[PDB]
Amino acid sequence: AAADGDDSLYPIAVLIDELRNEDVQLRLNSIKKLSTIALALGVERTRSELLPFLTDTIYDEDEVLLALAEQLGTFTTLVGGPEYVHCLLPPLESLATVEETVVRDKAVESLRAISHEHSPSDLEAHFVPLVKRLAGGDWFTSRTSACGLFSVCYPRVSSAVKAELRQYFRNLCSDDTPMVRRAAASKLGEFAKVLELDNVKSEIIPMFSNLASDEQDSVRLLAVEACVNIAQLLPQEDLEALVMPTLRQAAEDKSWRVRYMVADKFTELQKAVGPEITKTDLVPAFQNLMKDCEAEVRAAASHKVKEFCENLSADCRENVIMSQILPCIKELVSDANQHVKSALASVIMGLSPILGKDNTIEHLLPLFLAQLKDECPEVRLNIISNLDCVNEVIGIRQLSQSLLPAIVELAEDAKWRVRLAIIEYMPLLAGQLGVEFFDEKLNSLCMAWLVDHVYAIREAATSNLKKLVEKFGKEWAHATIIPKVLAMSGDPNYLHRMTTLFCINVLSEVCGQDITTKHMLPTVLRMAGDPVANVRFNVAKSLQKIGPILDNSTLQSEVKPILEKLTQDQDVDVKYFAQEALTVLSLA
Repeated sequence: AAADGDDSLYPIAVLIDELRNEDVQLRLNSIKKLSTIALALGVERTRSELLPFLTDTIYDEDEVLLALAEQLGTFTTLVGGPEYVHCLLPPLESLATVEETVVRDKAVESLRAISHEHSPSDLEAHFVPLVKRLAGGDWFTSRTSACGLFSVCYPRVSSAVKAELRQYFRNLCSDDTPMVRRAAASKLGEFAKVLELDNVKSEIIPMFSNLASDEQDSVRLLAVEACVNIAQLLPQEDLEALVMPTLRQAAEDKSWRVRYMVADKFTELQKAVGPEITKTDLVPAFQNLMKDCEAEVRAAASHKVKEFCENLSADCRENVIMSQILPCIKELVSDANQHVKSALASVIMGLSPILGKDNTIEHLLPLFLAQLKDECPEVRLNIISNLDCVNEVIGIRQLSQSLLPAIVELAEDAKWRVRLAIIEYMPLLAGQLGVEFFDEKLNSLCMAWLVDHVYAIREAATSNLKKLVEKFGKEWAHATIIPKVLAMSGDPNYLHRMTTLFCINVLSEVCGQDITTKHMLPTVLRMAGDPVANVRFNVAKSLQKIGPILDNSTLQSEVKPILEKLTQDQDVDVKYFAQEALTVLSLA
């Protein structure tokens, strides 16, 4: 490095320059190239001149520091390799004390990364001292950052040093500052994972317990997670004595936020504790949560209903469900809160395959219908979106026999907001239950909307009919829809006869020239004789709409004559639309 007199610290100068710029987004790119500087500079000078500089001089914005923190996590080689990794601790230590939590986290991430580059000897000589300094810092941000450095260095150090570490983590757990206690509780699980079991059962448990009885709600709530972690590390035999007491204390905590957490992690708690305990403690506890005084907790528990039942031992399963859970589920269907009912409706039918066909029909269908008829759009939408499970269990015929009547009723609601929602369910119904579901009744419903007085409804029905034909095919249309369409041309109810015309207007667009000409046109032409003037002018409008799909020779010999006689009608509107059709079809 002697051959650098004219260099000395040239690259530093280059670096210093760009960092003197005013354009942040550009100074950022500089830090990203930091390595180039390190290269141009030797590893000996990078250590001695670049680092100290990056450790105290830098002042910049938070976005830059972040980039710097990230950079230092990939500088081991660029500084001399494993032999000199600790040289990075100082600048990283500085970044883990900044005010912007996001920057502190990157530094911590980088510190965890290079720790693996330290020889067990360097951990004790350099890494631990750093952890001790941070844990004892005057500024709380330093102590919060320390919490995340314990798990990476504990494994490789001496037994004597491990004992020192356990003690330092204990002190953090009982720090005066809530923010620090919260950070410790959040790392308690991952720290326990690298401890030997003896120390978990003797030291972790009491730290766990103390945090779970903390005076700060925000601290106690974080203990539930630690509870799942600690239970996963212990054998079944130790749970009752080392964990259950605290878990029970959490389930009955005065703060609903703590209880919320228990419900939010009930399935993991279930798996972690095993079926025996699940039966004795969790089953009763679950009933309480479903009946909590706070709706937030009741909603959290509702979401877990199917998963909880699904994981009960096949030994007691159906028994406790029928006798213990079902009754509670019945009451939740009538809960006064919408979030509660929504959460339930998104999972409740997943129970069908667990209860079997007979029970589903017997006990679930009634609840199924109640929710499907709810005032809350979210509730009924969740029911509609999960028909698969029930369908596989009971037949499509049994399901339709139960579902169809309710759909009918909703399809003709007095509120257009509702009628519209039902039209929106059609694609979900077709996609889930298939062609076998669209029977006579269902199809009539889809057609009747075309005569609704609200534009949005007619427009939606139109799209739906076309999508349906596009999915099931024109042959399905020819065999299942047209027959009915034609039958209504007879009906004495004029709205029905009008439905024939509107349907034809839509089907002509997707059934093709052949079916339209052979099975739709004849009916339209015959209706030109209808006694109701209302029907007659729509016949003209309909001929104008489907005419372009027809053969020119058909237009001239069959459409034209009919349109011409309609121009000789006594009704003012009939004569008007007849002549317009003639003009628009160039039969003028």
